[PDB]
Amino acid sequence: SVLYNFAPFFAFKCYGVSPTKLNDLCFTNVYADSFVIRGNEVSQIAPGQT
Amino acid sequence: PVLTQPPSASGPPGQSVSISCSGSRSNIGTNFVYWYQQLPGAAPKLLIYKNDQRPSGVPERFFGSKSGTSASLAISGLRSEDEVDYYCAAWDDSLSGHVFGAGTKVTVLGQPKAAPSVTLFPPSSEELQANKATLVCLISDFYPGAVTVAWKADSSPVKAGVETTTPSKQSNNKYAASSYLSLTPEQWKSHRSYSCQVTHEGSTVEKTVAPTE
Amino acid sequence: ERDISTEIYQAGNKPCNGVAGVNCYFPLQSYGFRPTYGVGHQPYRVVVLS
Amino acid sequence: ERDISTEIYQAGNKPCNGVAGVNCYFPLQSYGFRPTYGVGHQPYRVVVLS
Amino acid sequence: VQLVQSGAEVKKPGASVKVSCKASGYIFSDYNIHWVRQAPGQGLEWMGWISPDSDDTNYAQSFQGRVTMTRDTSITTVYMELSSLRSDDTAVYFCARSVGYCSLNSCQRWMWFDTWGQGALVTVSSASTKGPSVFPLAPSTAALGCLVKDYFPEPVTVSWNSGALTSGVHTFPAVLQSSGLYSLSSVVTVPSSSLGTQTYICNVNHKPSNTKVDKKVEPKS
Repeated sequence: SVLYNFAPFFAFKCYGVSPTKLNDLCFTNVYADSFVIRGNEVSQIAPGQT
Repeated sequence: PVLTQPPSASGPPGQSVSISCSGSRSNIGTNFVYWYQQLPGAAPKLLIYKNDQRPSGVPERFFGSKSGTSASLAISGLRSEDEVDYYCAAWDDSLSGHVFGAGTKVTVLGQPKAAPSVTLFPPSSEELQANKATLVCLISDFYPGAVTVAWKADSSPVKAGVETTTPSKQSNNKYAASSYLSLTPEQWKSHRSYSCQVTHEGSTVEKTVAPTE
Repeated sequence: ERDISTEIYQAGNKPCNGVAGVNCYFPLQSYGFRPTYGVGHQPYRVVVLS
Repeated sequence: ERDISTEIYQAGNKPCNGVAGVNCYFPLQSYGFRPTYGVGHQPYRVVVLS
Repeated sequence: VQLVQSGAEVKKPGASVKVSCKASGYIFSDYNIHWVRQAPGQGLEWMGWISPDSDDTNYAQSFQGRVTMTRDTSITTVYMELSSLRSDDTAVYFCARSVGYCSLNSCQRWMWFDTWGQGALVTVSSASTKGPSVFPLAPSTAALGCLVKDYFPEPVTVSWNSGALTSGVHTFPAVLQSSGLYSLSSVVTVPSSSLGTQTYICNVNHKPSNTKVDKKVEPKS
């Protein structure tokens, strides 16, 4: 819920597990990292794309 | 109905120019919006499809995006080929038909004011022998188009069936207009003088031609 | 059951009744059927019989 | 995985271990943060979850 | 690939035009042709799309019976009939080769137009039928023009003395009036060395009429 009270995002485009059922799907390990890059290559952060 | 676009979203070179594509609730917001490229006086072509990628031969610098009710296209840097037209196309379920843009022209930051050269040409002797008198006068080499043509025949300004056209574009980035009439010969012989009034910015240029020249 | 859905399914907190793109997607996606694909990506026509 | 660079990248056959040249450019290129470019050219804050 | 088609000239309203965007350079079993006119100044008016396998065609909500699309297999073209033409949609028609084949009305979400063929200038208004007429223009250095009146169909080819002596020609637009006729003009920027000693000849060649006319300038002072 902390990933939603920070205004409408620019793009929530992602491919994977749906975020609506992550409250009950317990996981083993998870890592996070952030960076700043040009907006012409932000839609190119996706699995299976160069 | 038709999509809402600015008439002329121009921009000086050296920075970025942004153009918006705003439609309606069912036009843009539930269907993917498109961007098309058209050369001046030529067939159009696709510019962005699906708002995230581009075809081969399209430069990487060009980029588009969507927000939920309007579309944004971002470009940076203008050259001699960047005065082309940009259209935005979308589709909806209410009308079940493709709706294009309204038309936006971008220009760089164009000649300054000048003085037109009026060329009053009398009808030839062949025309006067055919029971007619074509009273014509022409202008050339002026920029931009602000000439307000008028008639002053020194006795009475009368207009009937004129042929007046807007200043079009020449091959040397100049303008030229026309104001013709196939007048009766007795009306032209009834006037002892003729000079069409051509005025641009205040510094008017006038030429007169006698009936006997 | 038979379902014919034309509205936008919501996947966040804001009501996606007619607005999509920021956190909600169109539920209908067309199939990618290319003849140059592999054997496992060919359109098979299937009938039921009960 | 991640790699860092201290030496100057070489694009040919030239000794460049701290000196520039016709092909020994720096491995980092200028980007610039100016609020006069486009919306797409504006920087974006992106975070990835693994 | 190419999408070449025939060209129709100006005609009186109350008829039917006929052009055929030929599907050449590709196999015509996996594409669709979308039709849209480009009016000068204002926006685009989209008509519909056809199907190769079938006449399965979808029409717009503005025009229903005034435009009709039919196809053929052996010649591999498309035939249109535009009944009851009006003088308010003078626009050029484009055929576009779009990927994707759909027959339902809920398909238009993932296809786009790749290649746009060159258009056929088509326009609605009445017109004269006879050939042109070249009238001389007296000079006012001094420059003399070449007046052309009542030429149809557009365009025409202008040759100054059949290309033997030309210098500094000028291009002028066509004036607009309610009579339905159009006029053309062309003046040369010649010096005062050739004013009465050497005459200037302007000729206009017209292909539908297959005839030519000549002028005779008579300067006076």
